[PDB]
Amino acid sequence: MAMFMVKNGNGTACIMANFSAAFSVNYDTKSGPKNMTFDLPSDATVVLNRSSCGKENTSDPSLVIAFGRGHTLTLNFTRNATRYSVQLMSFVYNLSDTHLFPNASSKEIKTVESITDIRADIDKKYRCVSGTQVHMNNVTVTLHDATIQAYLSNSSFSRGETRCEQDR
Amino acid sequence: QVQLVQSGAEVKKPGSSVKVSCKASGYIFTNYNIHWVKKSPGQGLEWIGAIYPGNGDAPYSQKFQGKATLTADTSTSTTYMELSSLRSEDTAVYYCVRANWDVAFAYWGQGTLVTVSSASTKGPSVFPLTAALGCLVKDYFPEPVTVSWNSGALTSGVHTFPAVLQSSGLYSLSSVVTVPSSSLGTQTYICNVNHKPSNTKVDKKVEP
Amino acid sequence: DIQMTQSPSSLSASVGDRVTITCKASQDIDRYMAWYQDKPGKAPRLLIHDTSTLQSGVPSRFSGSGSGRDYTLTISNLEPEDFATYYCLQYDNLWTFGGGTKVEIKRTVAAPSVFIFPPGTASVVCLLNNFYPREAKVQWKVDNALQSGNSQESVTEQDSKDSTYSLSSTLTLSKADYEKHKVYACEVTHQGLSSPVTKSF
Repeated sequence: MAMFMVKNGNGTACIMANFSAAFSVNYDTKSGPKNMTFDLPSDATVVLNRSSCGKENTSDPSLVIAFGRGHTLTLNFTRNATRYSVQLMSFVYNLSDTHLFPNASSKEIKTVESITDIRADIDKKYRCVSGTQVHMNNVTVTLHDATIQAYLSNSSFSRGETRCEQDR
Repeated sequence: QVQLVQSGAEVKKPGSSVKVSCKASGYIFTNYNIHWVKKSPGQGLEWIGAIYPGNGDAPYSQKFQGKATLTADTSTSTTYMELSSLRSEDTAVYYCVRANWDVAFAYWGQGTLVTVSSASTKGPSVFPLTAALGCLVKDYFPEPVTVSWNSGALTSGVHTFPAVLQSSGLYSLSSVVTVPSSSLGTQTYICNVNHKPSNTKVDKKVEP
Repeated sequence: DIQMTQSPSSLSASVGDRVTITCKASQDIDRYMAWYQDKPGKAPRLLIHDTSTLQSGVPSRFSGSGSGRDYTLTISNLEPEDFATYYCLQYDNLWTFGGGTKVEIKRTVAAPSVFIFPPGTASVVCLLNNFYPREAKVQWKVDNALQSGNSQESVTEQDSKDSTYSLSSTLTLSKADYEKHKVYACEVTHQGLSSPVTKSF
């Protein structure tokens, strides 16, 4: 149904998302500061044990995507009676991955976080074709051709949509 | 296993406030809103408002804002609907509904009856009535009363009338049945009236 | 708030007829239109959502249509179990129910079987059993005097199978003004009766 899905106990999707993510990472190298661009690979998968549909009093919905050599992109959701959003986007990247980060002077696992402008009405999906930008420390994450929805009661996207301001 | 269990019936004096509850289970409480809907013979179905438990964000209808107050408690998965300045027009069955906004996934509670009246809980007096046989259930408050025939054996031809409000603020009804004229001597008839509000249980055998 | 103007408020139609209920929203509701069937003592039942999506468990005779501000519910071949109050519900911006449409089932004429029951104070009852149509006149008379303002009437819902009604009329009189009288009559006027039927004592 979607590229990334988080399923509830009864096998029904609670979060569904499509997008192609473009990253830009300024990292510290032995010969200076370097910029690195890459996409979220076509083989990135949903981490089932870290993804959540929410737990009473304990947690809120999350989509955790694992990619490459020890990296994760997380989308944490929040809501009120009528609206919902990705309240926090987390990017965890292993600087010891020599494919994305060659000559890196640090082999540290970096974690960056930011509030996103990804928001939609409840029972509508967020839609952004031109791409939504998330600026974190040294990181820019652009989600292209995005369709994201949380608080789903079915394994299907609602017909209603809340378009991003960038599209118009 | 979605379940919404509403509090029991209430009898409220005019001008008083009432607070009805709705306990949820079988689903993630913070994944949906809880809506409240009034069902009355006078105004049919009316959306009152909804509350997002977890934040407490509550949109109200134009008619019920101020009049109704919705609260939520995530520790016990329970929602509350408080109503102020009670008047006769507030007598109705109030439903709690688990939904976000799409009614395709709405689950309805069993309802809670609120009777607004200054009368006191009084038990009914059971008087007796092809032949037609029955029994009159007079001067009782509040609704409802349950009437069965032959401990539930006699169901065909039974007509239990909707109660009517008398000038005294008390209710009165009749439950009748049409049985063949031959079966009068042989089969005897028992009407079983149960007024749970006053814990009254009266069994009445009907004969001439 | 969005306001829903539902039409008609009432209608009567026979088994096999095509019932059409309309609803008009005060603004474009983008097809977030649903239809509910309301029955006594029961929670409202969803028939259709999304203007025309039939809900699982609902017969194909129920159908929906509409767009913009104007919506219609159609019951193609009316059944006896379809007597109920139907309501539209918009869920585009908050929730708003329509006014309701009471659907009564038309059927052949059936005369009432009239039975009278003899009576602190006095209460004499009169039963009109299984009749159609609903319209009936009950008049109490004690020694040929019209009893104005001392009686209450009560009617059951339509039969699920027959589509008939039954009516009780209860005459409440003070046991002082009851004692002095001896003739207590219940006069029934109905289409199924060539002339008024009196059952007395």
